[PDB]
Amino acid sequence: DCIPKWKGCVNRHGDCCEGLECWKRRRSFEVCVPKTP
Amino acid sequence: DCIPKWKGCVNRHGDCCEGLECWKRRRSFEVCVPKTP
Amino acid sequence: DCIPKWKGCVNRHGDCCEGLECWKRRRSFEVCVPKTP
Amino acid sequence: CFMGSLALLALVCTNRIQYYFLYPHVTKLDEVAATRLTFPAVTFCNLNEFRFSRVTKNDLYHAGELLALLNNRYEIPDTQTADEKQLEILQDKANFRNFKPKPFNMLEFYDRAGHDIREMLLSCFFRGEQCSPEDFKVVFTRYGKCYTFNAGQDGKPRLITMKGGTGNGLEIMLDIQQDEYLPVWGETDETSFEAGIKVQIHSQDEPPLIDQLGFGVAPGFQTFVSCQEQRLIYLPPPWGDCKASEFYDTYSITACRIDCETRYLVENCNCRMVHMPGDAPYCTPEQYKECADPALDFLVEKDNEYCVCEMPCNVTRYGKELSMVKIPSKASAKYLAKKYNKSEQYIGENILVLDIFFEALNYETIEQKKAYEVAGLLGDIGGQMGLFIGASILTV
Amino acid sequence: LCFMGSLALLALVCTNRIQYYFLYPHVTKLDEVAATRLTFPAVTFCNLNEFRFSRVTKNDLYHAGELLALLNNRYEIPDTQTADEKQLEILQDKANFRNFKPKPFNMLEFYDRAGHDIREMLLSCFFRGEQCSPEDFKVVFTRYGKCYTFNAGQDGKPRLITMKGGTGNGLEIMLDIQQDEYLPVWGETDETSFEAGIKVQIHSQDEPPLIDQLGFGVAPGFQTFVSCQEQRLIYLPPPWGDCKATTEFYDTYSITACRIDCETRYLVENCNCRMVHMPGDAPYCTPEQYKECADPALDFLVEKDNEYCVCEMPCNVTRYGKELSMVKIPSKASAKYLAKKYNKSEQYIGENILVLDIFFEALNYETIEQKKAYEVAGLLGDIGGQMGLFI
Amino acid sequence: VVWALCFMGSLALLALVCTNRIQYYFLYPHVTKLDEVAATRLTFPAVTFCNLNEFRFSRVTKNDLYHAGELLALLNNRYEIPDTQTADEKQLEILQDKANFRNFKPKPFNMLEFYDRAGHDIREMLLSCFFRGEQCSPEDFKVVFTRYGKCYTFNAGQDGKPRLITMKGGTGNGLEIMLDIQQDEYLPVWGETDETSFEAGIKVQIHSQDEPPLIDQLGFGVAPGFQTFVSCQEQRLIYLPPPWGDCKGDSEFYDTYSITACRIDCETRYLVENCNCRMVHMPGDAPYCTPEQYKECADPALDFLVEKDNEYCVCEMPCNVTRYGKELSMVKIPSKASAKYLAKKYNKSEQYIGENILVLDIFFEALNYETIEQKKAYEVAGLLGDIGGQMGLFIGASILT
Ligand SMILES: *[C@@H]1O[C@H](CO)[C@@H](O)[C@H](O)[C@H]1NC(C)=O
Ligand SMILES: *[C@@H]1O[C@H](CO)[C@@H](O)[C@H](O)[C@H]1NC(C)=O
Ligand SMILES: *[C@@H]1O[C@H](CO)[C@@H](O)[C@H](O)[C@H]1NC(C)=O
Ligand SMILES: *[C@@H]1O[C@H](CO)[C@@H](O)[C@H](O)[C@H]1NC(C)=O
Ligand SMILES: *[C@@H]1O[C@H](CO)[C@@H](O)[C@H](O)[C@H]1NC(C)=O
Ligand SMILES: *[C@@H]1O[C@H](CO)[C@@H](O)[C@H](O)[C@H]1NC(C)=O
Ligand SMILES: [Cl-]
Ligand SMILES: [K+]
Ligand SMILES: [K+]
Repeated sequence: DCIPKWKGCVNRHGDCCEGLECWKRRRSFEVCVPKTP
Repeated sequence: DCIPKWKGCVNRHGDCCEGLECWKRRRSFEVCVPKTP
Repeated sequence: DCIPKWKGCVNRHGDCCEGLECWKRRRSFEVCVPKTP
Repeated sequence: CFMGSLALLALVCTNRIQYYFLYPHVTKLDEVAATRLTFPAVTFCNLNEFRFSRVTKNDLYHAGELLALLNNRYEIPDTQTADEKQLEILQDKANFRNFKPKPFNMLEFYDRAGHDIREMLLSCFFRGEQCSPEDFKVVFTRYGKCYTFNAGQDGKPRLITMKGGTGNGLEIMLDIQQDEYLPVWGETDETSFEAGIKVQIHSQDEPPLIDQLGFGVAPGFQTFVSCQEQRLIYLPPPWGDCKASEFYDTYSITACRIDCETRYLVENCNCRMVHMPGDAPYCTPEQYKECADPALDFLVEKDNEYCVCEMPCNVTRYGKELSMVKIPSKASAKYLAKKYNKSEQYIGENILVLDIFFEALNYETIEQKKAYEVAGLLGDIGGQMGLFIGASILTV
Repeated sequence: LCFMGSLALLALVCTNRIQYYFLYPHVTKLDEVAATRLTFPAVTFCNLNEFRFSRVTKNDLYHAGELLALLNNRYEIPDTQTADEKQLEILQDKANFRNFKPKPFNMLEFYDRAGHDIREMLLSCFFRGEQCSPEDFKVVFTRYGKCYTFNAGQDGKPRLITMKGGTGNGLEIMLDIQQDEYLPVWGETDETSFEAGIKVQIHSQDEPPLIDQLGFGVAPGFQTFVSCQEQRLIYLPPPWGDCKATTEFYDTYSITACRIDCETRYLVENCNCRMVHMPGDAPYCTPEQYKECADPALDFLVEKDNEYCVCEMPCNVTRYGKELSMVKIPSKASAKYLAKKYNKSEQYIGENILVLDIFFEALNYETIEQKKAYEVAGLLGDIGGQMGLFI
Repeated sequence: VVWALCFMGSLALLALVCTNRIQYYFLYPHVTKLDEVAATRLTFPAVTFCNLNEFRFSRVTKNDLYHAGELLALLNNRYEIPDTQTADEKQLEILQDKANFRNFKPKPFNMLEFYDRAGHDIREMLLSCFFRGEQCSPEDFKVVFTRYGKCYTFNAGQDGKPRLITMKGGTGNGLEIMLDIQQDEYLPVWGETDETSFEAGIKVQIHSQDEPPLIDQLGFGVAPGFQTFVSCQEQRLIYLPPPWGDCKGDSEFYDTYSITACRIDCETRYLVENCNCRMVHMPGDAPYCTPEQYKECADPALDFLVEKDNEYCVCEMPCNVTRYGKELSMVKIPSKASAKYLAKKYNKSEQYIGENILVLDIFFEALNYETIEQKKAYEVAGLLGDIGGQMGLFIGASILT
């Protein structure tokens, strides 16, 4: 279930793997992405 | 009759009080305004 | 027949006089023009 | 020989001393690229002042004449030039039979009847970070109710950018809402022939004079704005003419003007306009027409005696470079129409996209430095003297 | 030996600072300030369309019909015509030369009369709250035809100034380009245009307008804002630099003046005539001369020839940093109002009405000047003293 | 016993008034000389331009729609035409017959090939071109791949051709293009991806020959229905390397060092070590990303790196920068009159001409060449001048003792 790096987290903003965030892209769909400070 | 400072001098370009001019505004109607050199 | 300086060389790109070229103008028709290096 | 040398020294030094006295100034230049860049404040305003659907009967009663929607006798002008559909809606609103005027406040009118950032903002990003209407600080100006991105006043830290390009800058998609534009039946300071928005890029600590120093952005185009931050530093007298207030925290030519405009408009009308600082009673719609607007217009466009603003010792200028592309494309039109429940024609007349960013070279500084300071004065001369002395000694 | 030894060492260094002198070095001082008073520049603008369709008479169509691509080489309406059947009739009755006697024709007169009238285009004008009239615009002829110059500052009128920044203290024009008066485009010539709108150039009073080469554009249906910044550059004449001072056609030396000069002489010694927009006192080229000599010779000189004209660098240059921006006009609301105010259709207003705001910003005056790096005084400072010491 | 104090009094003033100028030397100060002149000859810059639309609708084949259909938002995750489609019933039919994969065998597919073939053709877009009265052809444009897809570069100057020059200011001595953006060839936009665009027109970038185009980040825009004028001014900046400055080529992917080159470099390495592939527009020699790789790795990883990551790539300042001050302006096209003429000349409708035709004039003004260069303020030469002048006194006193 856990969504990996660079993957689509649409309708699942909280299903990202450890160290990831559901990032809304400026030109496309949401993507699980390495969390940054 | 004499039109005071900052007032509408429409159709009355010569009815301004002493020291005033009928000034046509860039965006609105004419206004009696302190004459300047 | 030989087309002189500054003249229309339309449909005749090779009928220019000695030392001339059929030059296509940016805004108008072709013109026989002094050849340049 | 010793005598000659002495003369030479003399020749050298008096002049040197004088040079030191003229208060000369070298202007050092430096155009580099900063690793970090403090992104500027972006204030933007809609050309239309009041939403047609928010103007109530009471509002039309108090400020109807000001908006040229009513004549001097609380009636709908015969010179009206609107369709028969807005005429009916506007006539039922201008019906004051058995109507009791409730209290009215301009600042409230602008705030409520103004354009809502929450309806205009269809999209917003700043470095991939999505932003909301809550990132825009409401600021009042001559155009009415405007907004400021990265205002940085209020307890929030001012945003920064460390890379060039659109990807690391502001990107807005607005809906100017022409369907909400007030009918223009006359020419006033509150009416506009144009549609779109007015924008100004300025330092956080510089109030926006958006009506005078702003640039324009039109609907139906995506506008790109390549910027370059330029910081200028001047020297105070004896070296220069600059200097390092009451209404504002930092000194600005704009701040100085806003100041003068306020005092002037106050001592002429006994009131201030909605967008002005200080603590004076806000001008009424009537006061606007007969005192406020006239007095202000004159002060700005005609008067050059009242306000005397000195040159700031610190100026932040942003070199802007605009460009645009059509929107929407013949293809993406029917898509945008469905996404926002608007007609295809509407999208073309109302939708707007603005990209504000920096280029590679982003930070230039033009600073006035003290050309000849005490140090070098006592040094070069001093050194020369020493040399002279040594020479003498040798001669001896 | 040790005294005559450092002597031959300070005799090679004594002639060292002088080497830097015969170098004629130059420091370039910069200064970007805000002037209390600012001499507002000249604003020359031209309509992209050259001749009004309603002003072209039968005689005009006869003399310059071929030049405007409205007629073929045989005084007939080209079969390649691409106009509606309403202008075709009006144009055919005008191209009817049966029992017609050609009256004299003059290009300069044609441009002047058939050109666009500032009195019809100018719907509004202000400069610092001061309303201005067509009489403030000085007629100037250029490649585009009959143009105009605000604040020309010639004829003895004093050049206007501005002391504050912002639109409120600058020029604001509202034009009507009159597309309904645009000549039908049936061919591609130097007198035809695919574009609609105007061409503008902001230049110093004493710098002739080369508006076709160095101008910017303004389109209809938009209010254009132009934030300007005056930049004055000063160069040094040789031995220090490559520039020169004042120049015979023009009063002050300008790269443009130099080019206008060359273009004129060249076009004259090639066609025995000058184009309407050129200085000097040569016979004005006829419509026929334009097509077969004037235009070609000029186009070639400008776009192809790089040997004839050799313009030196001016010692004094005034540059205006321009920054453009625009907003749509009219708004869906103010459309029906502007339509009634000018007795035009709503669609017309959108295709023809135009607003231009030219002004300065806060920082308005920048100077880049070449100063003599090492003057005589400095030279004196070192060499003599050294010599004395040597002695 | 006084001579010893005339020697100590001589040595003293030597170092005393000498150490004051050596500290200013080890400061490594730098003067920034300015010079805004007009060059007799001017090396006209490279002009890279790209169409906002990536793939021609008429060039997308059944096989292409199969491999990259999902990427273009023309298909869902199940090889079907999305129900959220928002196109007319005329393109729907043509697109459905193309999305019919019943009894279809997928042929091999390559992205680089797709961009190259399905991209926009300079030979169809270029309706006109001149550079100083010299007429130019599509063969003057060098094909360059970038994020927008298949772009082009006028006066590219690499490859064996000499870089063009200009010796006069004005439109007459600059580039003038008339393009046909071909909106009728624009891909239907049914979703929001990195390969879809709401806007129509082109994106342009004016850059030095030896500076790779980062056109998606640093480019400007040109819209259809307008003739755009661009008055340029070449600005050359020179910086000093350290001990004087912070500036400084690895020659890994590119010949000359550029902030852009540095970024293109980082983007490539990053995207490679994250997806095991590179995007069509990237240097190096890695396997080109597949349409699937784009959606699930390539695009995301790149977008993040550029818009969100500020740790990975650390580009130093170049010692040589060429900047072009641009000044834009436009006029409508066509005029109500020349419309019906342009319509016939290109066999298009009058409405089409207004939505698709474009004219771009790139040139220089009178003042065209400005230089901002960092010079070594205090060199060794001048240093030994004043410090050396104090030696003549220490040597004359060293003899008397
Ligand atoms: C210039 O002003 C800015 C505020 O915008 C300030 O941060 C900076 O310290 C000032 N510089 C100087 C030299 O005062
Ligand atoms: C779409 O727009 C129509 C008419 O403008 C409106 O009546 C309707 O409520 C809208 N639909 C939705 C789902 O908001
Ligand atoms: C530069 O030229 C202007 C005329 O435009 C003149 O007023 C000024 O005196 C000149 N400056 C110098 C240093 O010659
Ligand atoms: C208004 O325009 C019409 C048609 O263009 C014209 O016939 C009429 O004379 C105009 N009316 C006025 C009052 O000028
Ligand atoms: C700056 O770079 C250019 C290449 O674009 C080169 O021709 C020139 O020699 C360089 N200048 C210096 C001082 O290195
Ligand atoms: C002109 O366009 C039509 C329809 O677009 C096309 O069928 C025809 O082949 C074209 N004519 C020529 C001569 O190319
Ligand atoms: Cl990057
Ligand atoms: K990129
Ligand atoms: K500069």
